[PDB]
Amino acid sequence: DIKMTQSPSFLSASVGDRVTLNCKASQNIDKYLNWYQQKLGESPKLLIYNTNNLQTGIPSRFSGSGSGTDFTLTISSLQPEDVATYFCLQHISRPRTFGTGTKLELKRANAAPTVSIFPPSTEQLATGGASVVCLMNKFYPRDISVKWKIDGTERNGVLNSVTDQDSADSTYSMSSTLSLTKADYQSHNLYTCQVVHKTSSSPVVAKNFNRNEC
Amino acid sequence: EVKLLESGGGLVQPGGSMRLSCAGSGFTFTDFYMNWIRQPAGKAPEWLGFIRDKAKGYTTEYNPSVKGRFTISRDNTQNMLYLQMNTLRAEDTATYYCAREGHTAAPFDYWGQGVMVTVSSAQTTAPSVYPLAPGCGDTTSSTVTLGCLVKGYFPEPVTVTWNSGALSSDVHTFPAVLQSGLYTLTSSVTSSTWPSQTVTCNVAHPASSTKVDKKV
Repeated sequence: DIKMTQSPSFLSASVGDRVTLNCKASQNIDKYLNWYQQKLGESPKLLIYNTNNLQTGIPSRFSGSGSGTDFTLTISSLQPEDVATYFCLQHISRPRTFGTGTKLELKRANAAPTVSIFPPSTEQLATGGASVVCLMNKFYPRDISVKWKIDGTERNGVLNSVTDQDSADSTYSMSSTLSLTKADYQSHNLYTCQVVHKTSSSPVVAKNFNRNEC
Repeated sequence: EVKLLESGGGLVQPGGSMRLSCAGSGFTFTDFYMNWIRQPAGKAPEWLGFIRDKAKGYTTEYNPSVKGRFTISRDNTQNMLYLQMNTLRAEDTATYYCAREGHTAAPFDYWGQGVMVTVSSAQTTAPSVYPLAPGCGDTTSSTVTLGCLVKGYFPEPVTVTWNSGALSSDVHTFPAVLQSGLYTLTSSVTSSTWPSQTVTCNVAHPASSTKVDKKV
C-alpha cells in the first residue's frame, strides 16, 4: 500500500495570508494525487485532482503542485470560509489511500473568556444526582485550563469538552461538568470554577456560589 | 451529480451484519463506478471498495483491510447501491459515505451526507434534559448565558435548538463525552431581556424518537 503523509497537522494563519499544505506519498504516484476539503459536519468535497486541476466552482486562490513523492496545496490568500481540514488522496493504485489531514485555524486577537457557573437543577436533584456546570465561552487562543474546587479544594470527577473554532468570531468555547451524588453535593458549600487563560489575565478567573446562598 | 443519499441503521451489536444503502439522483447511475468510503470520528477517510460501470460488467474491488466481510452491489433498476457488512466489529464504528467515482473530475466528485454506524452492545437510551439557569445569589449582566444539560443518552447524536431556532443568536453546543458508556452533552445560549422573554431548549434524540422542550 501507498502510505500518504501530510504536514503540518495544524496550521494557524491570518485571513489574507499565503498558506501551504504538504503531502508526501511513500512511492511515486506520478500525477495521481487529489485534495479534498472537509468542513465541520460535512462530507469531504473535491478541491483538486491529479496534483493540479481545480475542480468546477472552486476559487482561484487554490492551486496544487509538486510531483512524484512531494505535493503541495497552496492558498494565496486565506479566506474565513477556508477554515477546514484538508485531505490528500493517492490513487494510482488500489487500495486508494488518504493522507492524515491538516486542520486550518484562522488567527485573531487574544480574548479573555466569559465564565459562567450553574448549580444543579432542582429537577436533577429530585433524582439524587447533581451536575454543576461551568460554561467557559468565547476565548482565544485555545489553550486554557479549568479547575473545580469544592470548598477551596481542587477536585476530580470532571468532564471537559471544547468546541471547534467559531465561524463568527473565531473564538473557542469550553464546557466543564462536575458530577456528584445528591448526598455529597449537600455536605459541601462553595463550588468553584477557576479558569486560567495562559494569556488574557494573570489573576485567573473564578466564579462560585454558595449552596445555602449569599 | 445532483444528489447521493445514504440510509441504513446505526446501532448494531458486535458480530452482527448490516446493510447500508445509497441512492443516486440526477445522473445515469449505470454509467459510473460507485464507492463506499468510511471515516471514524477524528480521523481521515478510509476507502472501502467500488462497483464498476455497466460497461465493465459491474465488478467489484475491495480494500484488503476489510475484504471478506464487506460486499457491494447495485440495483441498476432503481439507482441504489448497497454495502453489506458482516461480522461487524467495534472499530467498524464510523460514518459511511457512498461517493460517485466520476469522469475526469474523479475519484469522488460527489459524496453523500453519510450515516453513522455504531457497533456496540449497549442499548438505545433516551436523554434526561435539565435546564441551566443562573443560581444562588449570582450577580449576572444584562445578557445572561443559559444552558441545557442533556444527560445519559445513547447512541449519538442529539439535536439541540433554542426557542425553536427563533433565538439562534449566541449558541454553543458542545461535543458529547463518554462517561461510563453513556453520552452527556451541554448547550449554551445568550439572552438580553433574560427573564421576561422565555427561553426554551429543544432536544431531540432520534435513536429513541425523543423530543423534549425544557423551559428555563
